[PDB]
Amino acid sequence: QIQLVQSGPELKKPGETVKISCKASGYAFTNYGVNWVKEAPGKELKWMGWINIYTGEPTYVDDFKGRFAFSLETSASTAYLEINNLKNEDTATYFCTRGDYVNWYFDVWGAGTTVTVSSAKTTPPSVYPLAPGSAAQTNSMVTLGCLVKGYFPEPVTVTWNSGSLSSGVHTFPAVLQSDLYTLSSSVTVPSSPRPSETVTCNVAHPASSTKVDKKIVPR
Amino acid sequence: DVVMTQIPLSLPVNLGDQASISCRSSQSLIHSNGNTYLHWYLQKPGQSPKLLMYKVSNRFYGVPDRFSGSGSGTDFTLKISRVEAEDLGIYFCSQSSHVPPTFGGGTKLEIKRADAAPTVSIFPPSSEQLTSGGASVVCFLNNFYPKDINVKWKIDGSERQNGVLNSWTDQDSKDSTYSMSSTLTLTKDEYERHNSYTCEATHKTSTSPIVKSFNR
Repeated sequence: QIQLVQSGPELKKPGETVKISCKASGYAFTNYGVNWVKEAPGKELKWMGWINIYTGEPTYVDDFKGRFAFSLETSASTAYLEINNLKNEDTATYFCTRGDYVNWYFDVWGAGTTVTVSSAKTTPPSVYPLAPGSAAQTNSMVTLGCLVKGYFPEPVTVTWNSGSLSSGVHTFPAVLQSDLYTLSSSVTVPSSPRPSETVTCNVAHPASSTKVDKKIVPR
Repeated sequence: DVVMTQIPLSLPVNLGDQASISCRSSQSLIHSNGNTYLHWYLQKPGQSPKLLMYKVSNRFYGVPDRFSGSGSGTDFTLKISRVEAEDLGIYFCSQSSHVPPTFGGGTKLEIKRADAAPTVSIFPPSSEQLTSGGASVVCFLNNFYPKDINVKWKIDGSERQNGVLNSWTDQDSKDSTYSMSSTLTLTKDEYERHNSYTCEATHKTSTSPIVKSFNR
């Protein structure tokens, strides 16, 4: 276990700053470069800049100058990236990675530090039930769902009958909708179970200390 | 910047098969020292890249014997030889022959499935939602294959395009299908004043679209 270890995820408001850390252990820190790589949602893996532990000199791909600042506590063997004037577009996962000097590849990658920057305040979700509007079944399964909407920050857990309906469940990835998240699970039961048999949906949103249960009852 | 592009975005494969992701360079990668710095990362879902191949054809410690590497100048190709559960993920091709080292868009290795058509379902605005004045309609397009699918909202006869918010599951590991879900949001008021509401799906398995609806 020779590895680069990085800080946990931050949650900031457009305008504050972050110092992400990357402590290397197991190898001669100064014999390798530390590079910084930025993974934005569905944008290229975007190289940011590199810092030389021997000199101490960073190089920034043009793009990240101005606000992004590499630094180093070599005494303690930890690279750092700092971003200021944080702005919504900086939401991504920053990875640090051991740049080699011979071969120029990146062989040990850090685990990545997700930085989210938003200005929602914490919001518990509204969870509406979705019951099929008289649309009488195609075959033999009936399909219900919970609309978990209006929440920040992620995560939100959704189970059905407290874990006991799992095959059949599909939960869909959260989407923004004016600063807050919206999500939806769907359970597909046999048609002999509903409405003969209770199907209820359980969303817990840890960030606001809330859990609701809704029982899908016909419409 | 040396734009790296790799095609195809997805590659449906059968475990058993050989596969071949291909990748290509805007400028060349033959360096002044006569050397080519094209490397290959593999990134497994929810994880960080792992080096597979450096300098076009040299495997990396540990990575197994199925990963032949190849290409030159400007077209390089990676070929897994008998795919396995183990090597499924996003394959990124990268260049360090120039600076700033740039990354290829990636190629998803996916499992090949007998086509399946979407079992679609439309759901109307819940009472509770309506009693605070917003009306999301919802349409789940479940267990289909391929991932390509086109849901439109025919909203009273005449189609609508605002407020649709689609979300998409990645390949379900039990039955290799995909499932998508579309929520069209509405002001309660607006809802109140329109009758037919039709979620609809253009997808291979029917030359007809699949249409489900509820009249208001």
